[PDB]
Amino acid sequence: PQAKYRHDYRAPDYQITDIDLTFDLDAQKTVVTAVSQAVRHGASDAPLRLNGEDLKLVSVHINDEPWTAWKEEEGALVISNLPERFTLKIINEISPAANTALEGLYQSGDALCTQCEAEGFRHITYYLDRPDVLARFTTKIIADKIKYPFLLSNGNRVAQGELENGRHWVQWQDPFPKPCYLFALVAGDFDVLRDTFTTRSGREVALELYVDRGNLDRAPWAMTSLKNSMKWDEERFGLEYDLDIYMIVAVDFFNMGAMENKGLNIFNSKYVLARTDTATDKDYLDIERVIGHEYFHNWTGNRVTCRDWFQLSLKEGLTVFRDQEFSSDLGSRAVNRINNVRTMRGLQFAEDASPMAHPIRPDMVIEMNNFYTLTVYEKGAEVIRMIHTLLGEENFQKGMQLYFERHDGSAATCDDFVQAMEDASNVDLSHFRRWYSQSGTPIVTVKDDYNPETEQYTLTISQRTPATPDQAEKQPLHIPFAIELYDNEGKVIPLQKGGHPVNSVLNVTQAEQTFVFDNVYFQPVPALLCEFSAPVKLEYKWSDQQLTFLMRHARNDFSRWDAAQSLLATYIKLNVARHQQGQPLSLPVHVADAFRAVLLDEKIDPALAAEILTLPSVNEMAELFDIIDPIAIAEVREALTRTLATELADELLAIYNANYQSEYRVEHEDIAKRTLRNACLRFLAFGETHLADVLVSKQFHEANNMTDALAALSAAVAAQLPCRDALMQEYDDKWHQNGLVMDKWFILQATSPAANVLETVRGLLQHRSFTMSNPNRIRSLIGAFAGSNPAAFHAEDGSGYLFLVEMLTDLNSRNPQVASRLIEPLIRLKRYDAKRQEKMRAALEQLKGLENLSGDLYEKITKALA
Ligand SMILES: NCC[C@H](N)C(=O)O
Ligand code: NA
Ligand code: NA
Ligand SMILES: [Zn+2]
Repeated sequence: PQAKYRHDYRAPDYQITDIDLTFDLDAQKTVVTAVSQAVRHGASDAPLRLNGEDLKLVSVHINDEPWTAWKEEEGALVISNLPERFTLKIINEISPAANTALEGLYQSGDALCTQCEAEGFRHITYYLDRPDVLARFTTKIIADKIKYPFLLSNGNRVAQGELENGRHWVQWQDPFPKPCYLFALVAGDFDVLRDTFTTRSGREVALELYVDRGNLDRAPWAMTSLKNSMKWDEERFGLEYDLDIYMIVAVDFFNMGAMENKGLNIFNSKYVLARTDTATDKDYLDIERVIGHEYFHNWTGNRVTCRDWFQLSLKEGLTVFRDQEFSSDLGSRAVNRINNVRTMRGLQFAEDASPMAHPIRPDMVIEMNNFYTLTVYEKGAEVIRMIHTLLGEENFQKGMQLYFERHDGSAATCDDFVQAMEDASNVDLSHFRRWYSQSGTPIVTVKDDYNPETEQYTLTISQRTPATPDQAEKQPLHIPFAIELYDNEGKVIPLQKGGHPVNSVLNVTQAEQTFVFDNVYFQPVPALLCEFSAPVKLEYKWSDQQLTFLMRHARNDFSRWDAAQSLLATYIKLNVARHQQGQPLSLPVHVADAFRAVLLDEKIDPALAAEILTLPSVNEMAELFDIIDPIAIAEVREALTRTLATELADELLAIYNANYQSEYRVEHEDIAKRTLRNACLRFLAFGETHLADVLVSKQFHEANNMTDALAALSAAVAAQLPCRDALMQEYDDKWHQNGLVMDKWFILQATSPAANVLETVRGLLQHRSFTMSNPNRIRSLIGAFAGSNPAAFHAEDGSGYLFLVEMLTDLNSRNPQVASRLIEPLIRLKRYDAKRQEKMRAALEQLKGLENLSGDLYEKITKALA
């Protein structure tokens, strides 16, 4: 498989301006006719090269003339001797039912649907499958009426007919030119929830949400979230929907979460269907986030698209930032920021220190589906958020307006977006552009000094980014470094220098730089990198007391949580080194007191308390260490949880009882009380056994929603309580026929701390609700074991690696995209001790010798073995 390079981008030799598609649909053999109006921009002797994969060509005509000047090659139809303008007509066959990879046109249960991003359209017909080619589509679909009474494609329904033999057809027309990755087609039988939204200028938009028959009762929340998304985009960005219908289809067999096809989003039903007894608060909030994200793509993705795939972050960073601002405006900003930062420090940082590290705008790519990554998305969004921090809201919105003004209707690059922000705001972003082309996480070291004679505080800040596997050369970045200085009463000390106020967002642009502040009338406690104002690691020598003081006084809730994380980091590292020497947990009394203070503070927002009482996950704990000891980390997390359960037992039970709510509401204050209550329950599960067992079975049996029941069932598994098997068996008996609900149970099984967890997980491959043909089930059972049970996955006898090797041997042929999500834990081998490295290397050598090794796995395995 061959690498492609961003520096090789060239404008295409041919454009397509319009395409008329006819699908004669059938699950075994679908016939596709594609009539394209084309224009040659390059030399008369450059042929038209169309991408195509697994297509059976039936005919080629140019202006209606059967064409003899063509040939098929590896992945392409190359057509010569073309005039300057012509109609290309292609007829080809494909086979949806054989498509197990779920790319192109495939079968989802009884429905047919598509996935074309990034490069799936070439699995449907020969085309210029690249996002700088934009064309007006019209799509005519012909199918069996009893099996496919709904026939959907992008845009408006412009024609319909009946035929003999029980067939019918529908034609669709989408007036906006689109690159073909945004093409969609859905055929099948659905219940439809219909509603309307009226934009602020008075366009009425029909909203339609297609779900499997019998599922209409799980649809209103997605519909509500959609209207909330459309309203928010109007109020915050000034953006209205641009068409008359908005369709969403929920399908069960989907690889990528959800997809922004113009006017016809396709969603994994995991991000549509919610009922209070099947879905948790976190499901509700993810449904809202993903409905928003795909809706926000309508502008940042669809009206302005990507010139080439290396520009994926242009739409993803910007749309993730938009879905974050959305969730944050509607819910708790601090809680959102906190969870986004946990993802950054615990999952994205690890990727940026792995063999797959890449800049948010990659330079080289073998399989473009490997690059739907935490880096492109989440670090991409941190990059957009730093532009926001540097510009302020008003300038940022002006940049947005300029970007759409210059680029509405075409494919753009990241550099174009930066340039629009720079021109509209007058803030210079040429050094800042380096965040697009450099990978790895910067490390920012802060030293400080307080001068009592001059009342001056001096920060000496330095940065460097260690080399990564992909780039030997690294340079300083333009790092926005926000600070606050606190006096002894907890009040903010005004930042100033030489009689002039100073912006508290410092511009750290050099390897090393000093900043001096005047009129600092008391020795300050600093809050550093506030609101995680750049995605960097902070190295600063805090005292425990500086941290507990920030916990008590910092102005922003994010800083309070974050001071608590640095407080815990020190003791997490101490206790991991202790675990390696055979020693028990050691924690000073004053740290346990700081969390007691949080439990009993009556003014603190419960949402904030809940987050401070949620320990760093094993993945965030892993980023504290050069070499990861996954067993020590897991046992330490447990023991820390037992220690605080013991020390704070009375406080925990009291706060748990005070936050009891008899009504269930999907409302931010209620969610917050419920999160705090279940964070308490989790500790209680780890205290005295008998009481634990009682609290937990009791919550499980009395819960009136899946949030409270799952938190119980989950604490029973984690703490291996006596009632565990009985509760687990009840959930199976009640929920087995429901895949989305069972996913939560597979997750608990996969991440259990029980000694025989691998054995159970292997037995679950045979379970009535598991199947290898469904990505959601594969991820819930196998991916959760490999990626979320690191203690068991990295068992010393290497049984975890062998297991993943068997599964990936199946998946490499069945569904390479899912194979490639699942291999990720094995490609981190260099973070582990020599003996685990050697087995992981052996497992990767084994996969490397597979017969038809997919490009997706090939790219990752060779970077890992390098
Ligand atoms: N655009 C690809 C699909 C992905 N889940 C997204 O919404 O960005
Ligand atoms: Na808010
Ligand atoms: Na100092
Ligand atoms: Zn997206």
